[PDB]
Amino acid sequence: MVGLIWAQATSGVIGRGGDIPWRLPEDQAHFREITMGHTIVMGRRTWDSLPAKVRPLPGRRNVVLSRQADFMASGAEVVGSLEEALTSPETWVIGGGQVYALALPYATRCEVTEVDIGLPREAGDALAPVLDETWRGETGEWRFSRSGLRYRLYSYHRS
Amino acid sequence: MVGLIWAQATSGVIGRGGDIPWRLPEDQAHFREITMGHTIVMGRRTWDSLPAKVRPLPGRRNVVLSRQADFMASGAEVVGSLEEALTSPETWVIGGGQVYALALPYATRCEVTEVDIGLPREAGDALAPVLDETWRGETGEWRFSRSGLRYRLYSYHRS
Ligand SMILES: NC(=O)C1=CN([C@@H]2O[C@H](COP(=O)(O)OP(=O)(O)OC[C@H]3O[C@@H](n4cnc5c(N)ncnc54)[C@H](OP(=O)(O)O)[C@@H]3O)[C@@H](O)[C@H]2O)C=CC1
Ligand SMILES: NC(=O)C1=CN([C@@H]2O[C@H](COP(=O)(O)OP(=O)(O)OC[C@H]3O[C@@H](n4cnc5c(N)ncnc54)[C@H](OP(=O)(O)O)[C@@H]3O)[C@@H](O)[C@H]2O)C=CC1
Ligand SMILES: COC(=O)c1ccc(-c2nc(N)nc(N)c2C#CC2CC2)cc1
Ligand SMILES: COC(=O)c1ccc(-c2nc(N)nc(N)c2C#CC2CC2)cc1
Ligand SMILES: [Co+2]
Ligand SMILES: [Co+2]
Repeated sequence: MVGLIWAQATSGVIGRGGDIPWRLPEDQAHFREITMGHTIVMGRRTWDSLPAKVRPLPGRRNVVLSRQADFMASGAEVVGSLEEALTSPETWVIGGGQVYALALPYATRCEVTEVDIGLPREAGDALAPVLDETWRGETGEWRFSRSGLRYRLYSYHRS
Repeated sequence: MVGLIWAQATSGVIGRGGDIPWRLPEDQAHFREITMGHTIVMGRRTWDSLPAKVRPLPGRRNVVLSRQADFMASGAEVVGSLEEALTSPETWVIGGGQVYALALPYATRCEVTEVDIGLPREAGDALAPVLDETWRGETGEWRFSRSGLRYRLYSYHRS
């Protein structure tokens, strides 16, 4: 099983300047729970976005996508194509914008956190993929974070 | 991944007299979306609750738990232990109360339809399993069924 997990503002922005322009702790917990134990796949830039003291993510099979055949990620597997990374019974593609688009045709589930911030899209922003109607998606309600930001969860599936 | 999917009253009742004191088409669609294509594991009583006109459920691997080594379920596999059914990548335990409690230690997901029906428990009822605190759950909106009862969906998850 290949799943996609991401947090987005309403506008679809997921990343900017190698960072995530917000802090929503509830989403981090949600992310940790859904990924823990399983294989996680990320783009090389997203691997670069993590301080060395926080990578690899504990308890998961860290895999990095890069087209550099020689690229080292200390503590993760480096593959040159998704299917080399997808190897895994349950695999979760954890970002970023480039990888999500590459993987979506192989995914059956998308776990979406939507953050109620008016964050407009700027050139070079990383974006969430847009999910059509073939994704049956079950809408949560607008929860209130201890960070101060309104948020809600979506669970998408297509058979 | 071992999943549990069930519909319950607010009281925890899931079956009574070998069947279900409600019918929500919205919940049937929800069920088919989550189970379609995968292995479904059901107790023999639940298999008996399906007309032969409706079983096996199309497009899924139908598995029945029974202690009768000769029990015959036309269109399904009959297994005498639960671990036998777990060979497929995604397995959904679809009832009833006995099999739910047998499967809970293998489960990381629970897809719950909660029906707003004042249905007090009585002896003989089948019951939804009890979820300890290791289960975190995303509560849904009270939706409106065309049957006239409100409902809402839960997804419980644990690593
Ligand atoms: N909000 C969220 O939920 C998340 C947000 N983010 C944010 O996303 C942003 C980065 O995302 P993005 O900018 O899209 O960069 P990515 O994280 O998408 O990684 C892009 C890299 O992936 C590799 N790659 C892409 N396609 C392929 C392929 N077909 N085969 C092999 N390797 C490939 C390349 O590595 P190389 O250059 O080595 O070839 C490319 O540089 C950051 O700001 C980060 O914080 C990240 C994760 C989650
Ligand atoms: N609302 C919902 O979402 C659902 C409700 N239901 C309802 O639940 C009720 C049935 O649930 P329940 O009454 O608990 O009966 P079950 O559906 O749990 O089937 C029980 C049967 O499973 C087999 N079984 C149980 N434990 C084992 C074991 N350890 N090893 C091997 N075989 C085993 C036995 O088959 P044998 O006797 O042949 O050994 C037993 O009779 C019905 O009312 C049904 O409609 C059903 C599904 C979903
Ligand atoms: C301090 O902020 C955090 O620690 C934090 C922020 C966001 C997420 C998150 N959340 C959802 N829903 N999907 C995702 N793919 C990610 C991610 C990620 C990556 C690290 C590579 C997790 C943790
Ligand atoms: C005409 O439709 C129906 O009779 C009907 C549709 C759906 C369910 C249902 N619903 C949720 N949420 N979980 C479940 N495990 C099940 C189940 C079951 C099975 C007996 C096979 C029940 C009955
Ligand atoms: Co599915
Ligand atoms: Co999991």
